[PDB]
Amino acid sequence: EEKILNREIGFAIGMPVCEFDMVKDPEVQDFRRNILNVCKEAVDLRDLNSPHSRAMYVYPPNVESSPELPKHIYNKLDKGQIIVVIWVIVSPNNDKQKYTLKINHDCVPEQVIAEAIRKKTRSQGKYILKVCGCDEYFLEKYPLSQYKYIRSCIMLGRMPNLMLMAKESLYSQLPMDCFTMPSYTKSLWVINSALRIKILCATYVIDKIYVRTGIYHGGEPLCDNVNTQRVPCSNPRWNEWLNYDIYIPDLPRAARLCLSICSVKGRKEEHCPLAWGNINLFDYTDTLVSGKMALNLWPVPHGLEDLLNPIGVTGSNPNKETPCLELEFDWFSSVVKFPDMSVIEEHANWSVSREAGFSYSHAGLSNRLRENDKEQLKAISTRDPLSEITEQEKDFLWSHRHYCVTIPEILPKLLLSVKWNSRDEVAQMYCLVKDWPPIKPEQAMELLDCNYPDPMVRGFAVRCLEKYLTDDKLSQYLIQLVQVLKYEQYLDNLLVRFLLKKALTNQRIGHFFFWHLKSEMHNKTVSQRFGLLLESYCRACGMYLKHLNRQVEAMEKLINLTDILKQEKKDETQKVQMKFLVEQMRRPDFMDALQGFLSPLNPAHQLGNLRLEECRIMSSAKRPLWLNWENPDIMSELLFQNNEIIFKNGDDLRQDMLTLQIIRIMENIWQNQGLDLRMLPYGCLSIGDCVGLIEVVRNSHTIMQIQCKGGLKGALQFNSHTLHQWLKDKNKGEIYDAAIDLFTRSCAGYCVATFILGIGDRHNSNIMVKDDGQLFHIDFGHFLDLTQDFLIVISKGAQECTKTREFERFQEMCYKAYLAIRQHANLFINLFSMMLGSGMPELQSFDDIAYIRKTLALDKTEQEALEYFMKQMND
Ligand SMILES: CC(C)(C)OC(=O)N1CC[C@](C)(N2CCc3c(-c4cnc(N)nc4)nc(N4CCOCC4)nc32)C1
Repeated sequence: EEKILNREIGFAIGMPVCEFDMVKDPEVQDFRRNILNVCKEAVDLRDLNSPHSRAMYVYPPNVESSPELPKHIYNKLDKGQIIVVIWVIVSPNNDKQKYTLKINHDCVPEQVIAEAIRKKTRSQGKYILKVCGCDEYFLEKYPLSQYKYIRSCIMLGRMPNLMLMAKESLYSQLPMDCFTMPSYTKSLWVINSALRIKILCATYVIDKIYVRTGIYHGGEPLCDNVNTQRVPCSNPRWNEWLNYDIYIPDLPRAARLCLSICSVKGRKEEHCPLAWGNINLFDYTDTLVSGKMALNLWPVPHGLEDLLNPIGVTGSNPNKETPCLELEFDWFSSVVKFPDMSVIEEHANWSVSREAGFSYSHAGLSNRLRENDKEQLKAISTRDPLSEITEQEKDFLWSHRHYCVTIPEILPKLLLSVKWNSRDEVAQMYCLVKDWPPIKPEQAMELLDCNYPDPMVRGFAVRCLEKYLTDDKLSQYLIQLVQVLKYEQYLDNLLVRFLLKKALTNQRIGHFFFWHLKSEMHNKTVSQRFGLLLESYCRACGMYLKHLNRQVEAMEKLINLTDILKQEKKDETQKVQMKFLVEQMRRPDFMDALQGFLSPLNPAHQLGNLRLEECRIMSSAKRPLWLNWENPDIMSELLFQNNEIIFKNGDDLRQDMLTLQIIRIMENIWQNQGLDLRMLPYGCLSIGDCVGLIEVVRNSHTIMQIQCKGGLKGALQFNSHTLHQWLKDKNKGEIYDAAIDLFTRSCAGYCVATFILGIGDRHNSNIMVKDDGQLFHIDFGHFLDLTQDFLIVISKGAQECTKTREFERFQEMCYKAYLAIRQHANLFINLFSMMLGSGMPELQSFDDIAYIRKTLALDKTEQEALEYFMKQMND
C-alpha cells in the first residue's frame, strides 16, 4: 500500500524515505507537508478531462512555441502544403499499409486523420496520430507544422511518417494514478540596536587562526567585514562580540551572515580560508535568529579566490564531525519577526511623504532625493547584465525610480541601485515591485541568479514565468531553473512550487526535472533540498515512477560494470572484458536491468533487447561503453531500427550539456531570423558524479577517418582535397549541391559558435561529418577560454578557394550569424550567470562569463563589432 510506494520512492532517490522522517529540522518537516497542495493541484489537472487530460500529461504535444513559420521554412513547402505518409496496422498479420497525403501545413491532427480515412475508404473522432518509430503523439488541435517532428521534417526535407492508432488503444494503456496523501512577538522595526554577533569558540579544529565574518545580501556586503582576534591553532576560544555597522531594523529580509575560519602565515601575510558557513539572519518563518547556535562548516571549494563564500549554500554541514563554530545572537526578550507586507507598505508611504518634505526643507544636497534624462535612462536599460553601473548612475536610477516603471526592462539595473541596508529604500522598492509591469521570461530569469536574493524580487520573476513561459521554453531552460534553486534561502519558495507543478503536469518536463535533481544527490551541499524535492515529485508523478526506477536500475548496473572494468580488469584485453560482459548478461538481475526501459536521453525512445554483438568497450579516454539496443517500436524501420548510446563513467558531462544547450538556442535564434544554419546539438545527460549518457549520431565519421582513407594514407601524406572527394562520392549528381550547401551552413554555424564560446581543442578527431554533408563538433572539454580541407568543400573544389563566390556567400553567413547572437547577448550572459552555482571549474566567477563580452564586443557599436569579427576571421 503506502509501504510499496515508499520503497519505490526510496529506490528512485537512493535514500530511504524514513531518513526524512528522522530529520528534526522543522523547516524540513514543514516543507514535506506544505508542498502537498502542489501535488494535489497537479493531480486534479490530470483528472479534469480524464482520460484525455491523463494522456496529455504522459504524452504532451511536442510543439514549438509559435505556429508562425519563418519565411525560409514556408518556402520549403509546395505552395504552403506538405506531403505526409499515414500508416495503418491491419490485423491479424499486422501488415503496414501507407496512405500518402498532400495537405495544408496548418491542418490540425483531426483534419489529417479525416483525409487519411477518405484516401483509405476510396478503393473519425476515434483515432490519434503517433510518430512512426517512437512514443510521440499528436493529441492536441495544433496546426501540424507546429509539432517539432513535422517542423523538423519541413527543414531537412524529410517526409513525415505518422501512424494512425485507435484512441481507445492508447487510453486503455494509461493506468489509474494513485496519488495518496502520505502519513506525515515583537516587530523587527521596533529594535533600536546595532547588529552584534558573539563568536564563542571552535571545535574540531599556519601561525594563527581567526574567524572572518560579514553581513551579505547576495554576494554584496551590507557593511564592512569584521574579524575576530588571531589565536594559536589549539581549540580556539574567542568569546568576542563582533559589532557591525548596521542597525537591526535596516536588515533586509534576505540578509545573511557569512563566516570563515582563516589561517595566517607570516613570510607579506598569507591568509587562507580553512572552512566556511553561511547563516540566514531570518528563518523560513520570518523569525530573526537569537541565542546560542552551533554551525558545522564546509570544506573550501576549489577556486574560491576570497576569504568568505557568500554565494555558497546556507546551513550547518550534516557531518557533525567537522569544524564547529559556536555563536551567540542577541535576545530582545521576545521572538522578533520581519514586518508584514501591510506594515512595510505603511512605512513606504510614510517614507515617500517624509522624502518630499525633506526635498523642500533640507539645506544639504541629496543625490538620491528632462528629455536628456529619459534618453540616459533608456541607454542604461540597454546595457548587458555584466556591464558596470557606477555609484553616480545608481543615484540617478534610484532618484528616477518612478520614471523607471515606464521602461520595465530596467528593473534589474534599478534593483542593483537600491541601498539594501536601508529599510526606507527597500520598503519603497517593494511597492514598485508589487505593481511593476510584467517582463519577458528571458529577462525575468536574470532576477533568479545569485545577484537577486530578495523574496519579493524573486517572487516577481516567478510570476512572470507562470504567466509567459511556455512548456517548450521551460524545457529549453530547465538546467538553469534547477540550478537557481540552490540560491533560494529556504526549502519552501515560489520557484520550487512553479517547477514542481510544471514537472507534475508535463511528464517530459518531469523526466528531465527528475534527472537534473537525481544527478546532484552525491553533492551534500544540495542532497537534502534535492532529496526532499524528489520525494514530493515521486509521490505524485504516477506510474512514471515505475519507469524511472527501471532507468535508475540500468544506470546503477552500468556504473557497477564500468567500475569493475576501469579498476579490477583495467589491463585485460577487450575480448576478455567482453566475455565478462556476456557472463554478467546471462545473470537475471543484469538481463532485466540493461533491457526494457526508456532512454534517459529521450523517454519517447524505448530501449528493448541489448544487442551485445553490436556493443563495444571503447578504447577512448575513460573507456566508455558503446551500447546498442533494439528499438521495439512496430514501425522502428521508419525512424531507426537500433538506438546507440555512449555510457561514460569518469567525465564531467556538465560542460558538454551546457555547450549543447547553448548551440541549440543559437540555432533557434538563427532559424527564427531567416538564417538556416544547421547545427547538431545531440543529446548528453549528466546522470551523477562524472557519469552520463551521450547520443550517438548515426552515419557520422571524424575528419581523421575520412583523411586517412580508412588506414591507407598517413598524416604526412594527407591531401587537403580528400574530404571534398569523399563528399562527392557519397553525393553524386543533383544531391551534390545540397551536400556542399549543408556543409557550408553547418560549418558557418560551428565557426561562429566555437568562436563566441571560446571552445578549445578542435582537431580532426573531435570534428565529425555525416554522409549528407552535415558538419558538427563533439567533446567540448572546455569553454570561455577553419582548415584548408573545409574551404575546398565550401568552394566546390577550387584551389583559390578564398577568392570564389561561394567563400563570399559563406563569409556573409558568418557575419549575419555573429550579429544575430550579439543582439541576444543578455540571454547568453544570463544562462551562463545562472550556472555559477554548479561548481564547474571553467565557470566560477563573472570574470569567466566576461569572455563572451569580449568575443561579442558588447562595448563597441554594431559596425565596430562586425569589423572585430572580420579581423578574427581574416587572422
Ligand atoms: C562509429 C563512429 C564514426 C560514429 O564513431 C567512431 O568511430 N568514433 C571513434 C571514437 C569516437 C570519436 N568517440 C570517442 C569519444 C566520443 C564522444 C564523446 C566522448 N566524451 C564526451 N565528453 N563527449 C563525446 N562522442 C562520440 N560521438 C559519436 C557520434 O555522435 C556523437 C557522439 N564519439 C566518440 C567515435
